[PDB]
Formats: sequence, structure tokens, C-alpha cells
Amino acid sequence: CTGLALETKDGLHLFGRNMDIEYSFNQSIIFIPRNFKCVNKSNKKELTTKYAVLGMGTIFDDYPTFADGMNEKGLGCAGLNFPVYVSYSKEDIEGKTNIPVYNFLLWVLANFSSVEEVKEALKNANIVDIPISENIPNTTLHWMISDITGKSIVVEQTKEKLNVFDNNIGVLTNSPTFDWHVANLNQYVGLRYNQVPEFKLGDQSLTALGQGTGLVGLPGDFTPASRFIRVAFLRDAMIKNDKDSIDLIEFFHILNNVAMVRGSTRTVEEKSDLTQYTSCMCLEKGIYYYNTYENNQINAIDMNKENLDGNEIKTYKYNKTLSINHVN
Amino acid sequence: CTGLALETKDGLHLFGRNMDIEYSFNQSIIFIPRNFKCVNKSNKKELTTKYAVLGMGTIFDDYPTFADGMNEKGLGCAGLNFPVYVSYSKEDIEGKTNIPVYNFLLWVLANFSSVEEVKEALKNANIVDIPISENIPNTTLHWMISDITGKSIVVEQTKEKLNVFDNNIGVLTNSPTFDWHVANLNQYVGLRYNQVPEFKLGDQSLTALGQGTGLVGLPGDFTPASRFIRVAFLRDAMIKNDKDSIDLIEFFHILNNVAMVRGSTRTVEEKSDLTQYTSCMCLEKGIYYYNTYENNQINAIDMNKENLDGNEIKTYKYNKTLSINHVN
Amino acid sequence: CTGLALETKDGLHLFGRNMDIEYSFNQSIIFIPRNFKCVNKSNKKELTTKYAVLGMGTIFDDYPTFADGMNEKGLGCAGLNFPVYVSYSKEDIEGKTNIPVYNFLLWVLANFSSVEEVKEALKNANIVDIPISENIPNTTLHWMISDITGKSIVVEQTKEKLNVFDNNIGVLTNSPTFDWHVANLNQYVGLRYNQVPEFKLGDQSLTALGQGTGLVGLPGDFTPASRFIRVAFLRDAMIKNDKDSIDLIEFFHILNNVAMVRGSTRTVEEKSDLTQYTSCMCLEKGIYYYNTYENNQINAIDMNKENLDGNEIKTYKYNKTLSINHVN
Amino acid sequence: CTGLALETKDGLHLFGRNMDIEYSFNQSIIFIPRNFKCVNKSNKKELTTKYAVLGMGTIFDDYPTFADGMNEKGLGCAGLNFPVYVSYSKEDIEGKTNIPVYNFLLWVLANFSSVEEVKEALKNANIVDIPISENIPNTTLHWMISDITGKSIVVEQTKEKLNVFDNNIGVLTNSPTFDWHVANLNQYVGLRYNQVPEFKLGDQSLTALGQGTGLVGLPGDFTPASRFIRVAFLRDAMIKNDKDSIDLIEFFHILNNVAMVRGSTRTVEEKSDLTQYTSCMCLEKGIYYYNTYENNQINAIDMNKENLDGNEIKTYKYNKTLSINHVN
Repeated sequence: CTGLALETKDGLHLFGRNMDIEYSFNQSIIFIPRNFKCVNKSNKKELTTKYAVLGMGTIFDDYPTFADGMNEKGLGCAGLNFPVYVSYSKEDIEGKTNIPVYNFLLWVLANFSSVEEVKEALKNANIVDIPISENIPNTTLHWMISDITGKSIVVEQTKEKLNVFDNNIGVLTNSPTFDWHVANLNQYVGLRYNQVPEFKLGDQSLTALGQGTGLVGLPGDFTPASRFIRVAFLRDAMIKNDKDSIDLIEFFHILNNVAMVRGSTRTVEEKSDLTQYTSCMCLEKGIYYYNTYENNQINAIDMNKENLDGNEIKTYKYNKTLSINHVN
Repeated sequence: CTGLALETKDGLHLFGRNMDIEYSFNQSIIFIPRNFKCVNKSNKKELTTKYAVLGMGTIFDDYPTFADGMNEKGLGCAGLNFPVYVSYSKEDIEGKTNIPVYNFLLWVLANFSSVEEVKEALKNANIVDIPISENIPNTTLHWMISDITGKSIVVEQTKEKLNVFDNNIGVLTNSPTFDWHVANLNQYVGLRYNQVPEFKLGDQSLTALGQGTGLVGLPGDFTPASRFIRVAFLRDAMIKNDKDSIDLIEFFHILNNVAMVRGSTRTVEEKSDLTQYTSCMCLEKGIYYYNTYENNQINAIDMNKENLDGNEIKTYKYNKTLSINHVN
Repeated sequence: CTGLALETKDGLHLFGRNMDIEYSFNQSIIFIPRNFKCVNKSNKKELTTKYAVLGMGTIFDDYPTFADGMNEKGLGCAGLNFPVYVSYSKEDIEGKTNIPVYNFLLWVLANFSSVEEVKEALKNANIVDIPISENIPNTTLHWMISDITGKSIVVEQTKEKLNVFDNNIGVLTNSPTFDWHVANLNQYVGLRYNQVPEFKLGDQSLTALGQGTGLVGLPGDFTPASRFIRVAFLRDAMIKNDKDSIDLIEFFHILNNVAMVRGSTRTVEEKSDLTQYTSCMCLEKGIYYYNTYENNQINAIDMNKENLDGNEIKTYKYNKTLSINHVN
Repeated sequence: CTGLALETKDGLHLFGRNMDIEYSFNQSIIFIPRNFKCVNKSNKKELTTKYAVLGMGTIFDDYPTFADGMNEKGLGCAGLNFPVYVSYSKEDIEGKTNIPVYNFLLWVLANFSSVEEVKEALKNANIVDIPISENIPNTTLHWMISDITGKSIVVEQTKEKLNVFDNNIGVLTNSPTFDWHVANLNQYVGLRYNQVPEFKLGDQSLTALGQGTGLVGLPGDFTPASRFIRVAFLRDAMIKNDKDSIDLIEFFHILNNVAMVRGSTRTVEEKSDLTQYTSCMCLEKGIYYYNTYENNQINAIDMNKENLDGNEIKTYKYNKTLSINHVN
């Protein structure tokens, strides 16, 4: 998975992610109106939304759970794989605000209007364990969260504490911890976006064979560490050189560079790990844009076209049928 | 630029390319019916098409010139930048079939039905450069040529001779020469598509942080050499692991990985080098598919929907306006 | 700087380091007998050695300070540059065992006989600030420490606490923190010491051009991170494949690979950063071996040839005159 | 293998090599006086030296054969492995000066006084392989040739012709061909010897963790291609930044960086590929300096201390016993 936040030329804030998995999870686009009571049947825990919510997720026994999404106030959240350095509690911890893993994303979007508000409540940070239905393998996720102010945070629970990092890079991938990746960026201070055309190697003239010589040493593989480096510098270069050109499609160009391709990232179970979908949320406008591995045309779902005071959850079918424009 | 040939799960042959430039060249989709006389006004040289032609190009003084394209027989050709090791003749060479740089692509598609037929004629093709209008020369462009048999060749003119290479890799980028890139592939025999989960480092247990550890060492920059390596192995992995899944969208996933992003590949004139468009030709079906930097939705132009015995050149506007599917 | 611990074929333990600096620090080999009172004149703080000490250091106002060294019990310690993530206290902290930076190395060797003994006292870990003479810029260092049991630790003081890590890698370099480097090792689980001779790239046969294809992707620069990776895997390969060949010279072969060469690592003050010397201590034998940038012949100083019950500090001149064997 | 030419601060020319093999070849230092008749007993071919010769080699049936060496005029030659792209003739070619593989090195040094003189004679050197005894062929070895003018050439026989390249890089390794490596150097024009201390990544300050950030992207493995890149740039940096510091030991520092270490470069027969010895010839002085994997102290054999008009071949035992300076 790769997360990304970006500000457009018109001053709008985009937030989204690549979902990188080798399987389907019965996902669909889920809309939840405000003042809507969600009740988990397996453990009888309930949640009533304060704000309307839209994003990608799935439904277990009528209970919604999200992979990423936004609310009507322009707060966004995305849950990304975090397999090694995560540690949830096996049961509730006394005195803490205990949040079940599966419910964290909805908890953020349903209750809060800004990053600053989320930050105070997370101090409170508790990604313990709790199921949802009857079974299911409750995993992990390393959190961020972004809003209309342009500020982003990353949320990671380790064995010692629930960590909340200010994210000044504007990106996230997977393991290891966020502070590891930030220090790793320092290894690449020698990268240059500008062409290096020549090098006088004593008696030998060295001339660049093509464009791109300044970035030689950029890692090309699909590990979380390498993808973090690539997206961080690609984002930086566009802001530095092309702040006034940034729009929706640029978000997709950045994430395409770190997208997984069929065949080349094989798991030990011999399945292909893919970038299954790419989402981009325009936070001010309440529009969830996404495309999929099967269909690259961007699909838009606008929450403002729904009844925010409605009484039903609405779902939209995950689009995996390629849409072509037939010109003649 | 990056060229690619691929065979689908249904046994159809795809051939296409990324066009990587920092400027516009007034390009449009050009269709030319068969038995059509093209006359260059500047030098009075004429060409009558034997086969109907479709592809991307531009028109100078009513004379068409192509960047890539296909013919009705399922022969495809693409012209890619080749700035360093190219050497055209300044005037015609005696006894040779002299082809002007700008006219090479049309010469291939208008006259021949297969790679084998092109191969025999090329034994002799002096790229003596000579304008066709005004004083705007040609390109460093090297040509990849492929057909419905699945076979591809690479054409490169050096100071010594016109080289025609059999292409068993299925890809092409830019400089240096084709034999250089093929030998460079040998440096990467240690790459693995399968996950390496652990490594016992004596008293220390090393465990993979995420998927993709087998491809560590893959170069991530946007130079011609690095892009050649990436596309060669990504193509190999999909054929080896997912031969029966290969379809149209897979072609685009491969080329997306080596696409240039705004801001990060800057020329010495401080302009952003971009992947302006990506074309994919289905050779058996006569369909030219393409998208652009601005609009990622794939557009299809089918030559079989035109009159192949027509008497007019037809053009289609280059689509650079984002096409979104509004779901609700 | 690069630190290294190794066990020989005869079961002896070697511990040493490269010193990588762009300047001289008036270094010499220093021997201190046991029961010897050292008194810092500037701050009147005193230390009486319990064990005899030998190593590289310098003397300020008759007070010895060490860069690396060993004691008569087979305990070794080396102080390596740690510029970014270090944080000493400006004055003594109440209730703690406060150790001045310049005195840490002597404190370890003078007082303790084993890693286990040092570990308990460091819990106690205090690399605060304190001068020595009157001026001088009290720097930082990230600690380890190794003994005759084969076990090593790393000692690093951050803003939060004095960290003591068990070192199962057997190596150390510089910044960032030790836990960062250990996690970074996980990126390289795909490395192979064994030759990969061929790769079937579909229709193209790829054959290795020379030996070493399994390690493609190993970083070649002279940053602390890259040197950590190289030394960790070079050490691992020799233990795995050649445990019974390990002797003195093998230690130097490993460290040579990460040694800095004149001209290629330039500071911002335009000076060349060099591997000024390489030391190797045979802990059971009480012999300090070393060579220098100027003289690669290994020099041996044996503490057992001195009077351990003596009453004088003894010094030996740093050898920077190349020693050649004239055969004829 | 790695070859290197260097000019000292006093204007003297050094020429030498690493020998990288996994076995012993009964090597010794061989001196041959001038006007000495060497006769191969197996094929009755004879050679009378015009100039006295000194270098590393072995003797088969009283016939000497060299791996590297120099003559009394200051001409040097080194034979390096060249396994893939070499092609010797199976028998003599008519009209050519046919040189047996095993005899090439001696042929150069015995007959010629300069690079220019060798160049003219090579216009024609058919490496038709033919034994000189038993059935133990020759090597993939390619030859670097250098003299007191500071000029070097590279000699490579392919299927088409005997190639003689001017060497303006000052280095050589193994396969592929010399022109491949020279073009490969162009990929690394973005390397910098000077420290890059910081990088402003938008809202995030990136600061170098240690020295060496300008060379990130330098390959660290032991393949011929990677070693070529390293030695080329390390040599360049020292000449550019430290021309007036260059002496004998600097030569060894450069070659140490590309030396193979026990355990980490394993062949398919599971043997460790090592840098068995490193030679350095001072061409003006007639001194052959060398050390070995086992003994790093430099040994000097001066041909001017021998009788150049003598009547016997003289040999010196290959030194593989560690020579330590015991200080106390």
C-alpha cells in the first residue's frame, strides 16, 4: 500500500492510496448518512455517526468496515498494511479509549472534523484487539489521517505505546515504523531532478545517454521502503517544479509509479500481489475518485448527491470492467 | 520512450509505446486508405500506399509523418528517440534504398505486410537524412517493428551500417545501442519474482518487512538503461506467471511503471519530460488504443470502421481532457 | 568508522575498527599498568585503573583518552562517530553514574572484566557532558563493547535514555541508531553468496558475465548505512562458508572493503575523509594489531611484554612510514 | 581481475592488477635476462628476448608464461580473465602474426619498448590458440598494456577481429567488451565526490547522516561491471582532488576497494573466489611490488639488482606468510 496527500493548483486537498493485496475482500463503495446507528451483532457494540461518511469497505453481518474514506467535514483516513512492528492488545486496557482494529477507520470519520481533533483523542490511541462477528483474523494497520488544512498524521501502535507522528513528507507505505522511513530519506539527499548532461572523467568525456541521470540510485523494487523513497521524491519534485499544474490526474501519475504489476511480486503462496485499486478523495468537495487494476478509468462518487440526513446505508459496485472510449 | 510487444490470453498480438517528450508536436491520429498518393511538396518525392495505415503523427504541408502506427495486415512500427549513437547520411548513397528519416515509418507500413518482408528490404536502407519541408530535421528515433507472428526486430543506423536486430526481449527504450542493453540484462540474472521471506544472518534472524524482496537491486530511475531493465523483467514475469491472464490493460500496467512523471525528469532547458501518451495496437483487429498524460481513459480507433478504399486522409483529435465516470 | 568482531579458526576472539576521519588527533598507542591513578587537571576528577589497559588514544595535560582499546581480561571497547542522534547531558544527573564523554572508553576498560559486568553498570549509562582540560569540543559516540565470550553490545545515548543493545550482527558503523541499521538489514534478504550462472528470459538466454551476480544490489558507497550492510553480509558469508579458515588477515580483508580512499569522500571543508588506521585486538592474547593509511604492514603491541604492575604510562609512536620487504 | 594505471606525485608511472581466482596456479616471480632463448618443448616454437623481463607467472616444461609483468624499457602488460566475448582461432591464420594465448604476454614484453610500438605490431595478431605443452588451454584473459608515457591500450580478440582500444579511463576488469564498460560509465555522470549535507523536501528538512552522500548509487557488488565503475571513479577522484599526494600505497587503496573477500563470492563448484594477489609495477624503476591474500606486506623485486646480461632464468617464491612488525 502507498498513501499520498497533495494540494491542487486551485488550493484543494487530495488524499488517497494504492491498495496492494493478492486477493479480493468483497469491497464496495459505502455511504453512511449522519446520525446513523451501526451495531455489531457479534459483540453488541454500537456506534452512531456524527458526520456522514463515504469510502471503500465491506459489510460483515450488516456492520460496515472501511479500508479508506472521508467525511462531510473534509477529514480523510486510510488503513495500510503494517505486518511486522504492530502490537494490538488482546483485550481492553483500563482507563483508555479502546478501539477495535476493524472499527478504527469508522471511529475517526464518524466522530471528528479535523486532524487536530483526532490528535487530542488519540492521546485515546488504542488499537487493541476485539473481533467483529464470530471469527475473522484481526490484523494490523499503521495510521496517519489528513484534512482540509493540508496537515497529515500517521498512527502506529507498537508494543510500548500508540504513536502519533506529524507527517511532513506527505506519504506512507508499510513496515517498518514511520520514523525508520523518515531517517531513510536522508540516504538520498544526493538525488537531483535536473539533468546532469556531462562529466569530465580526466581524459575521457562522459555524456548523458538520455534524460534522468540525476536520479540514478533511486531504488526500483516494490518493497515498502523503496516505494516510500520514490513517492516522497516524486511528490517533492512536482510541488517544487510544478505547483501550479497540480490537479487530479497528477495524483494518479505519482501512485502509478509505485503500483504493483501482475506477475512480478509473488507471495510464498505463489499468488500475484497487485495494486487492486487506487483511490483519491477531494476533501473539500466530498468526492471519492477511484480506478481499479481491471478498469483504469476514474470513477467518481459524490456524497453531496446523496441525502446526508438519510436512513439507509448505500453501496456502489466495485468497478472492474474496462471502460473504453470508442472514437469512431 | 519505451516500446513493448505482448501476446494476449486469446492469442492476439499487442504492440505499442510510451512517447516521452517535454513538448507537443501537433500530433493527431492519422488514417490513410490504401492506394493513396502522398506527395512531399518541398522535395517532390511521392509515395503511394499499398496498405491502409493508422497511427499517431502530424502533417507538414499536407504530407503525413508518423511517430508510431500499424497497417491492415497487422504490421506495426514505432519510432523512438536515439540521440547518441545514430548516424544518418547527409545525402543519398548510391545503389541503396535511401529512406528519409521522417518517412521511414510510413515507408514500412505502406509497403510491407510482415517483419520477414521488411527484413529483406532493409538489407540497404541508408537513413540519409533529407527534409520534406522547411528546415526541421528528424529524430534520434530508433525503430522497434513487430507483426502478427509475434516476432519483433530493432532497426538502428550507426556510422558503419544499418543494423537490424532480432528482438527476443520484446522491448526497446533509447540510447545506447540494442546490443548494449541486451548484454546489460546479464547483470540482473540474480533477480527473483518470488518472495524471499527470511535470511539467517548467523545469530540474527532477518525477516522480510514486506513483499518484493527478490527484486531488490532493480534500478528505479528514468534513464533509458534502467527503464529497459524494468520493462524486460516485468514483461518476463507476467508471461511466466500469468500467460493466461494477459489482456489489454496489462500492457498499460507494464508501461505505467516506466512512465515519466511531471516535475522529476527536468531537461537542461528546465522543462518537465513527460510520458505524453501511451499507445497499444491490436494488430489482428486493426485497433489503435491510446491514452494521454491528461486523460488516462483508453481511446480506441478501429481502421475497419473506415473505408479502406477511400480517397481522403482522416484525422482524429488527440484527446487531452480527463474523462471521468460519474457514478451517482 | 566501522567496528567488527570475529572468532578465529582456533577459537580466539578478534575485535577492532576502521577510524574514518579527515584529520590527525596526535594519536599514539597507550599502555597503562593496573593500579594506576589518572588525574584530570582541569576538573580534578580521578580514576585508578583496576586492570591494565592498551589501545589507541591521545594525552591532554598528562590525562589519557582512548579511541579504542582492550584490557588484560579480554574486554574490548571502541568509540565511533555518532553525529546526529546523540544527546549528552550538559551537567551531571542526580542519582546516576555520570561519565564524561572523553572518559567513557577508559571507564569501561579500567573497571570491568566482561560484557555482562559492563551491562549491569550501564543500567549506570550516562554519557553526559563534562570537559577534560579547559576547552575542547566534547563530541559523541555510539557504543557497543565485546569480550572473550564472543558477545558484543552497542551503547547509544539519545534524548530519552542510555540505550544498550545486544549486538548479534557483529558490526557497527555510525548514524542513525543501531535499531535502524538492524531493520535495514531486512531489505537485503534476497542477497546470495552463490553464483547465479543463468536466467531464461523467455526467448532470450541470459548468462552471467562474471562471478558475483548473487550480490547485485549491494550498495557500494561510503555512507554509514551502506558500509553497515556490506560488513554485516561479508562477515556472515565468511562464517557460513569459511569458519575454519578465519584468522588475523581475514579481519583486515573485511574492513578493507568499507575503507575510505583518498579523493572520493570529500567534506564540505574540501578535505578527504580517510580510513586513517585499522586496529584488530586479539582479546585472549592481549595483542593490539594495527596498520595505517600510510603503512599497511600490521604492527603488533603485546601488553604481556610490559610490566602490568608498572608505575608509568608507556606510549608507542603511530607508524605512518610504509614498510616494504625487499626480496632481492 | 582489476587492472589500474596511475601517475605518482613525482611523475612516475605505476601499472598493476588484482588477480581474482579460486585456485593456485603454481605462480612465482620470474626474471628473464635479455638475449635469452626460451624454447617450448611441446611444439618446438622458440623466442629470444630482446629485453629483460620481470613478472608473475609459472613454468611448464622449462617454458615460462606470464600473468602480468614489465620489461627494462618500462613497458607493462597484464592478462585478465575474459570468459564470454573472446574468440581465438583454432589454428594459425595465413598472413597474420599468430600469437598463442599463453605466449602473448611474453611476446609483448620480450619484443617491444613502448605502447606505440606494440600498437603497430598488433595491426594482425591472431590469438589462434595452440598449446605449448599437454592439453591445458589458455584464458578468457584480456590485456591492458601501459608504458612510461602514461598511455594505456586494451587488447581484445572477438569473432570478427583483434581490437585495440585506447584506454583513457586507466582501468580494466573482465567481461563484457571494453566499449561496453566505457558506455556504462555514462550512466553514472550524476555521482559527486563532494558531500551533499542537506535537502529541503518541502516541509521536511533532510540532513546527511554521515559522509559520502554524493556517491549513493555506486554499485557495491563484485561483478566485473560494478568493479569497473568503482575503480574508474575512485581513480578519477584521487587525480582530481589529490594529484600531489599520489604514491605507491594509494595504488593499493584503490584496488583494495574492488578486492574479493573469502566467503562472499562463491563459484558453482562452491569455492571462494579471492583476490589472490595485488601487483604494482613502477615502470621507470623496474620494480615489481606485490602482496597476497595471506600476506598484505608489500614485497619488492628490483630487476636492476639482477644481471640483465645473465644466462639463467631466476625465480622468487610467492610470499603467502603474514609478515608482522612486532613493536615491543
